[PDB]
Amino acid sequence: GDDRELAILATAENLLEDRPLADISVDDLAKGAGISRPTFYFYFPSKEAVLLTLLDRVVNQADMALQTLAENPADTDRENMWRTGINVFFETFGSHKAVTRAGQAARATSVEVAELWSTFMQKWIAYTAAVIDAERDRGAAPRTLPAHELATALNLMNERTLFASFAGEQPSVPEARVLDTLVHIWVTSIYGE
Amino acid sequence: GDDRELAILATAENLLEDRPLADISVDDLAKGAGISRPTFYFYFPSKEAVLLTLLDRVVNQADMALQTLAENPADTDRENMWRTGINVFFETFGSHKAVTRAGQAARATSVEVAELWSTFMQKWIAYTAAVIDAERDRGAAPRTLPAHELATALNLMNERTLFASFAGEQPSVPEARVLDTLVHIWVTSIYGE
Ligand SMILES: O=C(NC[C@@H]1CCOC1)N1CCCC1
Ligand SMILES: O=C(NC[C@@H]1CCOC1)N1CCCC1
Repeated sequence: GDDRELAILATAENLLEDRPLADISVDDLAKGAGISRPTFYFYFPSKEAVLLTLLDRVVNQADMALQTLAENPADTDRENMWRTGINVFFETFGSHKAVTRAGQAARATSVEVAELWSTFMQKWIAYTAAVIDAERDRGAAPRTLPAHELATALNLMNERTLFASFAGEQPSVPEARVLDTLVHIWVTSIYGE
Repeated sequence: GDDRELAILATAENLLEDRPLADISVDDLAKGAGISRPTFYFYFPSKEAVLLTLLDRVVNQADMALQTLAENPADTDRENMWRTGINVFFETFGSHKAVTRAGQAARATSVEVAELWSTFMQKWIAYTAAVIDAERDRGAAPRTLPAHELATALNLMNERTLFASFAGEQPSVPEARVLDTLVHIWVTSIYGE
């Protein structure tokens, strides 16, 4: 039951490492999961819904990891605290590059994937502004830009920069340099007067 | 000749303000330009090539404006110099929102649009790193991150942030705040130790 479902999700993730969603048929997903086509439709309405679930799981795994961090402050300086938080997204999306890339391309065409991404980005930007506000309240960061607008651009930068790096786009920051790069932009823009 | 061509480009830009490229037919472009369908095919191989030309013109207009600025230093402080440079992209792409949005969505599917965007982004990132390097050489900015990687993330941030603002995406920086927002990120990340 949940096993036939996981089989179908695991096949689509393995297949997405090789071709885009358009070059993958329901029969490919069925065959790979060891089931027939009509049995597939019992678990998912379409291959698009398969992607939606995969992205849902990846986005929830990132969100849960960040919530864990939030309730368990790392005992370290400010720069390292932002690094560990950004690293949650670098490791989680960077461990699922194929879903990340397919999820990103599906935003243009799927309302559900567009709204999932948007809900979570709003949540992650609100958390980022809450932390900047705490930092200003404590006297550790200066009152420069509106925190929420600062948070928005910094989260958009990470979405675009992480994802260009993972896809190996031309241009992009190499993946072994993107964490340092982004932490520097964050710390100087949050703390710089 | 060049007039029938401009008519077709002007119709596609006006139509793209209302629906996406998929909801626009060659007959719509022809009718709007006052020509037949076979006459259309004489000037463009497809409606996709129409978009490619429109984006080409917008990208070249931005690049030319920036080159003008480069050969005509504005007599002002560092923050205002970055502001005027980013403003070239805010005004040029912000005066062509429909083409910008359609050009962006076409990157997923059109190799030509993907390579146009990439060539120009490489050029704009190289210029940005050349300027950061000049700034460090003169003793005005500290030697922090590799300039070219810094330039890459800052240009990716602007592409994503400008474009979310222009499309009114949820989340996005409001369009009357995005220039200030980005200049602050740039100046603190370039000059901050
Ligand atoms: O790096 C990111 N954000 C890291 C921020 C730092 C702490 O919470 C969010 N993101 C947000 C969407 C894709 C990548
Ligand atoms: O804001 C941008 N760049 C501004 C930089 C500042 C000076 O030259 C480039 N971009 C680059 C692509 C889309 C928007």
